[PDB]
Amino acid sequence: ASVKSSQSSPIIPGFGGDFNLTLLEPVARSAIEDLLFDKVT
Amino acid sequence: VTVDCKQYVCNGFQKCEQLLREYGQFCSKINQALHGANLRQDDSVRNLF
Amino acid sequence: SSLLGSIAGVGWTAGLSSFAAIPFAQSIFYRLNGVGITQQVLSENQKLIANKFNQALGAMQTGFTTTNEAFQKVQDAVNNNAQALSKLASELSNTFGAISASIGDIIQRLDVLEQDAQIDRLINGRLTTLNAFVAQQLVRSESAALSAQLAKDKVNECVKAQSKRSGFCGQGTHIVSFVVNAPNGLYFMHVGYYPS
Amino acid sequence: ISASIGDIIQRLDVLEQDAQIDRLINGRLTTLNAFVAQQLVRSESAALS
Amino acid sequence: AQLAKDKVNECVKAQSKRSGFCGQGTHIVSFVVNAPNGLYFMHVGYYPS
Amino acid sequence: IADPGYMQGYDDCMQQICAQYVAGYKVLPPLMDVNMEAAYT
Amino acid sequence: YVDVGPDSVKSACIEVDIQQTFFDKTWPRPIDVSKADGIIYPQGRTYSNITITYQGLFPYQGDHGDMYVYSAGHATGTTPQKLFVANYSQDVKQFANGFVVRIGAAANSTGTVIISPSTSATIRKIYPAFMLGSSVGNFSDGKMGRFFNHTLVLLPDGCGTLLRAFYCILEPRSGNHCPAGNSYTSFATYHTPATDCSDGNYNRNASLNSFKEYFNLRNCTFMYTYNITEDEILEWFGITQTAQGVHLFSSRYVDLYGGNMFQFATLPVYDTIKYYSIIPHSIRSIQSDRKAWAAFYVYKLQPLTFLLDFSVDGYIRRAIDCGFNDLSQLHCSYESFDVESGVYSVSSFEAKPSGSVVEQVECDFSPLLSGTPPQVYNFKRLVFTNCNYNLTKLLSLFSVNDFTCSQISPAAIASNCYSSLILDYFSYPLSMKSDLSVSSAGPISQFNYKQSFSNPTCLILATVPHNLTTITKPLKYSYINKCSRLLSDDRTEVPQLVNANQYSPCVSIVPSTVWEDGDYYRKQLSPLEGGGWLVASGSTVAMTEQLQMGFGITVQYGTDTNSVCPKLKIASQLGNCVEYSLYGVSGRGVFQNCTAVGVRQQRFVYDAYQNLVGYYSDDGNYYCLRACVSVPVSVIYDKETKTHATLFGSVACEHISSTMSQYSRSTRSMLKPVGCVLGLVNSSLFVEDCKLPLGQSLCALPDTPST
Amino acid sequence: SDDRTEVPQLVNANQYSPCVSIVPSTVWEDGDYYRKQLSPLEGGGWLVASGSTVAMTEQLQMGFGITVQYGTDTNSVCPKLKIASQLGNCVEYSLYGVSGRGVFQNCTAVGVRQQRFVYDAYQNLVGYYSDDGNYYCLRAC
Repeated sequence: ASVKSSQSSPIIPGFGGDFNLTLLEPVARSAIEDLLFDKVT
Repeated sequence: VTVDCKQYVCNGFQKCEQLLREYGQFCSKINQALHGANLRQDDSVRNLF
Repeated sequence: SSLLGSIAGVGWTAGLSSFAAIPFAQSIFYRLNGVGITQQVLSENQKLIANKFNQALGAMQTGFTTTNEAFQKVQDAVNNNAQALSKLASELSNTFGAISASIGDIIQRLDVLEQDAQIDRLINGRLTTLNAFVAQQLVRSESAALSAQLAKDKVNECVKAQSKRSGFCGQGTHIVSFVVNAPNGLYFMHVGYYPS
Repeated sequence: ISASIGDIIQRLDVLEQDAQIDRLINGRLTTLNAFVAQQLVRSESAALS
Repeated sequence: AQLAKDKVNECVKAQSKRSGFCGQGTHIVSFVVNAPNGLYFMHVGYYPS
Repeated sequence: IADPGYMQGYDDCMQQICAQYVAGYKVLPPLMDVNMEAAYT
Repeated sequence: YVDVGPDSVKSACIEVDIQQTFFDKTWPRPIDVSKADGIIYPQGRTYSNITITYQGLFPYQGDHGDMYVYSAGHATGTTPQKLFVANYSQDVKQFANGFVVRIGAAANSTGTVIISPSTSATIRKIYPAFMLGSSVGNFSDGKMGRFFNHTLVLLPDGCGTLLRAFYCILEPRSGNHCPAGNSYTSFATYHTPATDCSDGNYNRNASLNSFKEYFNLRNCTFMYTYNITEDEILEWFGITQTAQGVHLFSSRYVDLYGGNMFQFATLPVYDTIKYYSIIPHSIRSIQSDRKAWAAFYVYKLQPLTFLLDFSVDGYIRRAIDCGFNDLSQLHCSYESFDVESGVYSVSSFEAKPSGSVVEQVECDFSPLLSGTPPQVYNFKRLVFTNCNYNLTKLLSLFSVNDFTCSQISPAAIASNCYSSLILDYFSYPLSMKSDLSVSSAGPISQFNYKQSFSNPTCLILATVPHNLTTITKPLKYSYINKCSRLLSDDRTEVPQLVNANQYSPCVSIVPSTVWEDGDYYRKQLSPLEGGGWLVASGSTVAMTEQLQMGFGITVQYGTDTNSVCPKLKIASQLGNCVEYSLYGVSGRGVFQNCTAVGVRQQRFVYDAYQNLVGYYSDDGNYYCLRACVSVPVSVIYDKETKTHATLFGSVACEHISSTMSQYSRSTRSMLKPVGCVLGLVNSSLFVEDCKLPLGQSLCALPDTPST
Repeated sequence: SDDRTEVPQLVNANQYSPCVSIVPSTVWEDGDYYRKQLSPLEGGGWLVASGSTVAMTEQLQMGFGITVQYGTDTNSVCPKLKIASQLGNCVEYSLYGVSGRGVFQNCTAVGVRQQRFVYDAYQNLVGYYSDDGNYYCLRAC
């Protein structure tokens, strides 16, 4: 509740041109988050 | 400071060393725990400077 | 993910939070204009920076294991609470007490009179060590709430705003920072400057 | 009975000797484990500070 | 308590141009009253809506 | 401080704290020589 | 008893040539537990792919063990002659915890024929034979190696196709060259391959028959046979003993190709095995049939904690001897064939006691032997300060019926030195032993005699013989069975309990001997004494043939202390290191002529704790003591290149020696010099600046990269 | 070997006394004593013993000492009296010297297979053996 409050862009596959952001959700637990959930045992 | 258990308890006497061998798990967890404590502290020194 | 949405517009600022929708590229040219105080002629001529930013995030993709703590801190956390839970609960049961086959003299050995004596050893001991586990959960719970209030201090400073301050926002004049949920915690991908 | 070895020779028979010594090891190692918990406490607070 | 001193010197004297700590919104005023064992804050924040 | 011993204080106490005599407990050195912490600051 | 077949009908034994120098070879095959050499699988349960630290009987890493070799005998071109053996029969070993045996390791390689060193041949596996038992000595002609009473014999046979295990009395036979005959050198076993190992017709009794020529087997409780499939594969054999009996282990049946040992027999041998020898075998080949036989190796077992690595299929293919050194310790003290790369502290290295200083003549037990021992409630007290005692002397006069101590043992109470001995003696009947106890609430502890609970105590029941005549008997044994006060209200009764080191308050009214069982005594009290009455009642036990006595000893154990040691240059100055043993206290110290703080008329000086820092006693100077010397060692493991490097804590480049022999624990069995910035390290080299910096980042500032 | 020091030879569990070599199978008379000089290899000095007697009774009186080991393995040893066998594919079992409550399944394939349990680094058994002859790996309740 002290995280969100306001106001998204929203999540579109192009965030920044051209900053390749891995932090996109592919679709729900984005790709870098997938790396640090798969590699953690 | 790290304690060198299995010779803190006991003073170095063989019967008492065998009675430690019964507790050979606990001593390992002691010195394991302190060595972990020193690596966390040492990374606080290193990361600090 | 809505936090990643608010990275660009909220990282502007001009107040937290009553804003905005600005593209992420221009958010890093203003975040980069701010504290890496290179003004507009350098970011105009040139960009690519973009390929250096993406190169930075690329090595941020490849490197997790093993020599890259933070990540060993993450598995120090999962191995911490998994170790405490399962391994301390494996020390708590099987075995502790003086005669400790789960049930002393379970259904198979003597004595019915002394059975309460050895069992009461096992209950005083096993419940006492359980109470040590409860004291431990209060300790790591309170320290987890301290560190969570730190994370709220790292989201409201380093993630929304820039934050014109040193590490906390680790090692260099800070530019962007990203939040992803790690096991039990958050996880930051602070994008800092490095002069060299 | 805690003259640094519980009835090592002297002060009690060897078979019991293990009884008084095992008192001294359970106690002395348990209090050592309290020292290790204390080092974890002041180590964590030292890393906070 | 050192946090409270950090909340009095930041949020109570000055404004403090920072998020929560100075809870939930662009902070405006904050007031201090003595509670049982502690202080107590009445942070007056903005709420856009 | 009654401590420390680094190849002069062990022998110096042997000429006579007991991190090196009970053993027992034992104090490890602090990762950095004093001239070098002095170099940082 | 079991029929083991007929005695030998031979009237002589085969002559035996002992030539130890032909068997003195260096063919090292040390234990390598990395390859799981010498590993008995755990008995209690069995496991899958799991690794673990486990304490059990193991040989130690790098142990070369004892090597044994069997040889072809003397021969002409046509005729086997004298046997040819080593001196193994006279070399009796202590069994201790048992042993494991590496068998056949050199099989298939080329080696010497032993009796003809210039002749080489393909090496074939041969099986060892053992003699084990509880009692040994010499044969009639004085040679060692004779086993007495029932003896366990493990004897392979049938050209290596069976093992025989049997437990018999071994009666030495008296023909020429036999162990109770003339011209005896050594016993041995043999077989004759030309006639015993022909295809399809192996002689399954050849070795047994040869053994029966040297010994008649008598009163055999069992004779078991175990069949062995013929091959040249390396194997391991083990033997231990547990109350059930003697347990035999082999790799053959469960892990033929890998070497792990599993139990295949428990022999009903319940007399503890203390000794064993290797039975020499000689092969009665003719010259053209001579082969080389694989040496075998015996390694003693001891309780050790190993890291055990279990494969998926359950077998152990890699172990670590944790106590081998600090690196292995780290390796282990973690339950992990791999210990992450860093500094790991392993314990001392404490110095050895040398120059055991003893400080203190002859304790006077006189008045005990002369007269009539009083009754328990009038016990006489002998005090002992500053003297030497022969107590086993005193207890050799009497016949002793019971000896129990509290917070000490009877063994210990003879040995140790004490400041303040006290001997209490009195007449006391053996019939009342259950009432003379430190854990007793009978009349004796209540009203007669109570020892201190704060000092270590002993209680002795004895009987004066006849041989002792200066000790006179009284009319009967007497004791107090009631001692109470009647308050001035005439009907509150308050028992008057005896306090330690004191007499009963009723000894003023109870005669030195009670006239008749059940007599009672009374005495009105003065208003100052409290008013009311004092009341007592005496009991009697009939006098015995030989007088029976009670002895109570109390040692300090203080407090005020010193000068009372037993009796029996080096035990004085200048023992300027560990150890001392003062009459007052034990301890291990380094005395120095220090100055000048103390009391100086009683002898010690403490520093706010139990310790003594430490002068007195010498005559008269200041030998101030210190705590023990310990070298606070560590390990610099570096698992990437697997290179350990033992670091000492803070001392010394000058004081250590390589594989230091003045100190106790490496730790523990085996160890394995550059400083001096931090301390001393057993690792080259000197700086070597400057890089990078990173882990594994040792102390003050050696940053120590590898390799 | 000093002719002064007497050291009692205490019997260890599930062994005989070191004095059974010199004490007759029945003591001839109460208080008889036995001696045997020791070889320098045996330690020197002497071995010494003394026997006691109690008068025989009308009916012979005996002593029995029993010692049990819970398996673990072999050879097995239960009292006597499709059921108490497979397929009890849930709780409960009661094996040789070991109790427990488990859900057996035909699993594969890790063990010793010669002695008949398998543990996993603790007191527990995970868990096959004993059935004849298959892999009924057990689980907790």
